[PDB]
Formats: sequence, C-alpha cells, structure tokens
Amino acid sequence: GPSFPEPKVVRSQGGLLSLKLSATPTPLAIAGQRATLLTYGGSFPGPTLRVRPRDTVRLTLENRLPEPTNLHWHGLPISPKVDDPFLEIPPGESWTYEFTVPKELAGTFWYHPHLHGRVAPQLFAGLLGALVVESSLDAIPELREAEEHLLVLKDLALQGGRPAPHTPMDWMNGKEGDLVLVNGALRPTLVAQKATLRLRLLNASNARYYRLALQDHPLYLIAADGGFLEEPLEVSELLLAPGERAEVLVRLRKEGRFLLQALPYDRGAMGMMDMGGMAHAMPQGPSRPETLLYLIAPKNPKPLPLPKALSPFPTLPAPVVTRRLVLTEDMMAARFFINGQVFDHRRVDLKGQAQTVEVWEVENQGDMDHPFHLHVHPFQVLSVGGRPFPYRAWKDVVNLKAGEVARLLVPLREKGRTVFHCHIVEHEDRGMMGVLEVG
Ligand SMILES: [Cu+2]
Ligand SMILES: [Cu+2]
Ligand SMILES: [Cu+2]
Repeated sequence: GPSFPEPKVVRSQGGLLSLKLSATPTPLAIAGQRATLLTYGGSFPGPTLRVRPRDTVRLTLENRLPEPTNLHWHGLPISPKVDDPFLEIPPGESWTYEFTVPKELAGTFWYHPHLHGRVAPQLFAGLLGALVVESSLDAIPELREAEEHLLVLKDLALQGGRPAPHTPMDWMNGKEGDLVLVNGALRPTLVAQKATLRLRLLNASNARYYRLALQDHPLYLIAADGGFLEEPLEVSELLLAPGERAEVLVRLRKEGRFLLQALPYDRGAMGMMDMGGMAHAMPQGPSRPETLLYLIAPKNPKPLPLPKALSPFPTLPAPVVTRRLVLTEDMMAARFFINGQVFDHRRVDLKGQAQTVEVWEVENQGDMDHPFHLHVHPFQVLSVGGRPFPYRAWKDVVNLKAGEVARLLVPLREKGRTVFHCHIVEHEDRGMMGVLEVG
C-alpha cells in the first residue's frame, strides 16, 4: 500500500454518514507481530469518519466485547443526550448514535469509549478512531494545495499477543507502552510529494505525551482541538497531551530525511524505590526520546505561502459566573479528586445556564500533569500558569502542569447532564471526573 499508513476513510454520502461499527476482539498484524486488539471496524485505529457541517451522522455501535461499552464523541458540541457519558451498551447489544454536525465547526475530532471504570483498558486495547469535519476553508489555495495526512499518535504494550494488562502503578500514572506508533505503524516513512504538508494530529494515547518537533523545521499551528486559529502561529515544538488535537502546516525547506520526534517530556509520572528501608515514590523523570516517523522531502521543495487568515474567533458575551475546580492526587491510593471529591454519577457538581458564558479556573494542585477535558462545551483558553495563550481557537482539553491554573472561557451550549474529567483516562476511571448540568 502507500508508504504512509493512514486509517481508511468513510465519507458522508448525500449529507448522510450512515454506518455500522462493531467493537470486537480482532486478530491483527501490528508493528510486525500478530496480536488481538479491541477495534472498531476491524482496524487499529478505527476508520476515520469524514463529514461536513450540517451532515447527519447515524452510527450504530454493535458491542461484541465481553463488557459494556459506549462512545464519547470527543470534541463535538452536540447534545449530551447523544454524546451520553452515562449510557451503557451491554455485551451483544447495539445502539444508534444520530446527530447533525453543527454548522460552525471544523477540525479533527475522535471517538472512543467513556464507560466510567472501563475506559483505560478499553482505550489502551485499541478502541478509538478519528472524525474529521471538513471546512469551506479547506478550499483556500494555501490549504487545498497542501498534502494532507492524519497522524493518530497512540502507544501500545503487548504481552502474549494481547494488550498488556494494567498494573497498580498504571492506574496511578496512566499506562504508557513501549511501541510508540503512528496510525498503528512503527516509525512509518512519509515520502512527501508536495512541499507543504497539512498534518492533522491526534493524541489518542491513554497517558503518553508527545513533545512534537520536526528536525530542522518549525511547525505552523493552524487548528487546535476544536477549530482553526485566527491565523497561523509559528512554533518550534508542540506538546500534545492525551485527548488533544492540532493541525499544523509543514513547509519543507530542503531535500533530505527529517525525523518527527517526541522529545523528552516529564509529565510527573512516579516510580517506587527502596534505598535502605525506603519504599517511597520517586519521579520517573522525562520520557526517553522517540522517533515517530521519517519525513522524506521531495526534490527542490518550494512550499506554498502560508494563508494570511484562517477563521475569526467569535466574540463571546461577557461571562456571568466564575468557577473553581482544584485537582488533587492520592498517588499511593491511585485516587484522584476534583474539589476533594471523586466522581459520583448521581451527583451534580455544577449547574449552569445554556447560552451564557462561564469562566472556569482549573487549578492543578497535584504533582503530575493533568489534561482537563470538558464534554459538549468547547472553551477558549485565556491563560495557563499565568501566561496568556498566544492564540484564540476552540479547545476541549487543556494541559495543567503541577501548580498551574488555567483560565477558560466556557460558553454553555446544549442543555443536559454531561461531565468533565482528566484525560489521563486512568485518573478518570479512578475518580477524577465531575458532573455538569446545563439548563
Ligand atoms: Cu476523549
Ligand atoms: Cu470524557
Ligand atoms: Cu489526571
């Protein structure tokens, strides 16, 4: 096939994407070895769904797993009666998700399980796929003439031909794997045919961070999790926390081979040491550097000029309330808290009003990085750690290093009961999640 593996694409037809997926234990070849993964559509990653604003999506999920499951439509500002974090599809049963893609929406989204207590083993085992919302902005020449690729960043560990089981330490840190894969391939080669590449990036890992850097090149950020920036932003590196997405333009500068790497990054994962009657937690330190892919530039590359403008960010109404959500940790218990409480599906933690804007101050009082995710209601990051954000764009995951406060501007959209949680999904399963009700 093509030198660069990407998930098969399913496109809406006539304004309708009607599709049946099964979540099933699937024998596969992955990274040169045979393993049984849990997949949607028989593949890892699952198929990429590609849709347009105002399309109807009709996705029937058939659960062929031995445990209940469901879907989270991560990043989609749709009803929590559709993107239902409390729904359980029992083994052998099916459920049809039907929604209309919102009109003012563009970017890279994804789908994965969100059954409390079950998310980390199910996601680690292979249950995820991308959803792309096309934009009329994709027709401007500076994007249309770029070479587009999707990069699903997701790691894996295998034991006896199956995903490695979670250990106690995995529930504390979030599980990372030794196979650091792009679209399920081990260090694929991307032989570019155009000088400008448009890369859609998805961190679909349970816990691994990707400190992205391309050798000898900057990246031009053009979209965050949930939409375009107002204009391209040049960056020397780009950190993608679990659950985050970005879109970047790469302008290949000369012929040659260039490594896309995940540089060393310390997210505060912990180990255990015994140095003479000790048995105390100790930092793992930064991750070892990983090569993600080999990028081969074409001959005499002449990149396109960057687009001058992308999408204006909406002027939001003045906010009517300020929230505070403090994250804390009990590491040795592998328990994780929001304002001192663990998740309770029967308990409503916040009550807000549809079509108002809230300021959420999320404070990480732990020592690990925690990537904070809100369902249903995309937000504008105003600042993190007291540093203003350098762009305006919709996000739905914001990473907090130890001690950092993030200030979010949160327009409340669809009415109903939804959730917010750490997207180190082991921490969510272990309690770091709360309930928002919008009325
Ligand atoms: Cu998610
Ligand atoms: Cu979630
Ligand atoms: Cu966390």
